[PDB]
Parts: sequence; C-alpha cells; structure tokens
Amino acid sequence: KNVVIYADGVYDMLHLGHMKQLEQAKKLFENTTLIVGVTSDNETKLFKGQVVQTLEERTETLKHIRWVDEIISPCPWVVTPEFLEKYKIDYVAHDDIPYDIYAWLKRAGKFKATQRTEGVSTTDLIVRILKNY
Amino acid sequence: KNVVIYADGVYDMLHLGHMKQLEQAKKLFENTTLIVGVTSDNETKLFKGQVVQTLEERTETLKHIRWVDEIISPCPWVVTPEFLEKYKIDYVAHDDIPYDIYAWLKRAGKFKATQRTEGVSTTDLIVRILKNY
Ligand SMILES: NCc1ccnc(N)c1
Ligand SMILES: NCc1ccnc(N)c1
Ligand SMILES: NCc1ccnc(N)c1
Ligand SMILES: NCc1ccnc(N)c1
Repeated sequence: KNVVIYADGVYDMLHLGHMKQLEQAKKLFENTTLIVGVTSDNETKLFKGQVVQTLEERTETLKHIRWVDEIISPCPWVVTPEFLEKYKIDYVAHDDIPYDIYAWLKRAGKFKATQRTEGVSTTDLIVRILKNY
Repeated sequence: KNVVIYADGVYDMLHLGHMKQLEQAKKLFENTTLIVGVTSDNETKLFKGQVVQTLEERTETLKHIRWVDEIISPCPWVVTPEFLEKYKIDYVAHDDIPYDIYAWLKRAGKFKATQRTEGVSTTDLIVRILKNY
C-alpha cells in the first residue's frame, strides 16, 4: 500500500509555492513516502541559471518541511529509468511546466502532475516591502 | 508523558532561523505537542512595528513546518497564567531575547530557553543577491 513518490527541484529560497507543491505530491495517495531531490549548484547554474542559496542551504530548509520524508541531495539533473529502480520510486511528481522529456514517464503510468502557486515567492515580498517608499 | 510546549511569535517571512527555533521547542522533551501562537497584525504593528505578511499568510506557511503540531492564530500578545490553563500548556519556549515579562514563568518552572540563528533571514539573502551588481 505504501507508494514512493519522487519530486526534484532547485528549491531555491523556499516559499509557500514550493511547500504546497510538496504537500500535493505527498498526498497523491493515502500512504506515501515522498523523496525530494535537490539539484546541484553546478548543474542548476549550467542548465537553469543563477541560484541564490547553496546546495547545503537549500537542503537544510527542506528538512524542516512536514511533507518531506527523504532527501536525495544532490540529485541527478535528468531522471532515468535506472534511477527509479535504484530508489524503488513508483511515481514522479512534476508541474509539467517546462524548464517533453517526461513523455516516457507518462507512457509508463509513472507521471503525477502537481501545480504551482503564483504571487508567493520571496521575490514578490520584497516588491511588497518596496511599494511603501 | 506527553508535554505541551507553547511558542509564540510573529513568524514574518519564515526562514531557517524560525524553523530551527521551532525544532528546538519541539525536541525539548521526548514526547511533545508543540503549539505555536501567531501574533495579530494590529498588535504586531502597535508593539513591534511593521509586518510584511498578513496574519493569514504567516499562519499558512507555519502549517507546512514539520515541528508544528497545533496553531493558535491569532494568539494573545502577552502570555497569562489563565492562557496556560485554558490550553493545558506545560512550558513556554522563548529565546529570552527582548522584544523581564517572563520572570513569572521562570519562577514557576515553565520557561524553556531556545536560541536564534543569525545570517539566515530573508533580508540577508537579498543582500546576497545584490552583492553581485
Ligand atoms: N532535476 C530536474 C529539475 C530541474 C529543475 N527544476 C525542476 N523542477 C526539476
Ligand atoms: N521555482 C519553482 C516553483 C514551484 C512552485 N511554485 C512556483 N511559483 C515556482
Ligand atoms: N506574543 C509574544 C511575542 C511577540 C513577539 N515576538 C515574540 N517572539 C513573542
Ligand atoms: N524574528 C525572530 C527570529 C527567530 C529566530 N532567529 C532570528 N534571527 C529571528
């Protein structure tokens, strides 16, 4: 009955959007283990761009989040069939918002969609602070 | 054996410092319920000063934190003996960093000290972003 869910990401400056996404992945089935992968500094810079917090800082914040059961830090940038078998992962939870490399997961019945929440990012709150001066 | 711990605070723009403090309060005894109080917007402004996030925003983030068992939102600004009895609270966890109104708790054996962690605040990270331009 226990289902292993994997979600990966940068988790830079963790905000309520990340946390709601993690909650959604945790709650995809009644009984889950949610494994979170945290991307390396070098690979995040190479493929996505700047990152504000180091791998160690992004990983430490994640350990305080209720929905996170296990952490792979750092995690590989691209998910592979071999990775799923190594960690006995039953489903990969993704927002399907580009960053379709995941078609093979959908084909296999192993893709579970999650959503984002806008207007909650750390960035947006400095904007809220500054719109008082 | 279960001990009810109460920690209150603003919890504005929650960062790793808050989370480590909550972890410390949760882990003060083997078996605890950690109740977190979140201060009202009006009282935080009157007594401490500006607050960036609303009560609802600060409370929602807290529900995602692993160590938080129950939330009183909003909570009273000053802890009273009557409040401890109403909620069956065994100890109040505070950093003892001023903001001694807590002498009566120390007298009663109900004060448990927790510590802060500097350099982790949301504020500090924009400073880290800006020191690249
Ligand atoms: N490692 C995959 C990945 C990378 C960046 N952002 C994501 N959401 C997922
Ligand atoms: N940066 C990833 C992410 C996750 C959830 N919500 C967002 N708005 C963004
Ligand atoms: N409600 C008490 C209080 C108010 C502000 N900051 C704290 N840490 C505690
Ligand atoms: N603002 C309260 C607080 C809690 C923990 N650590 C800090 N540095 C500050």
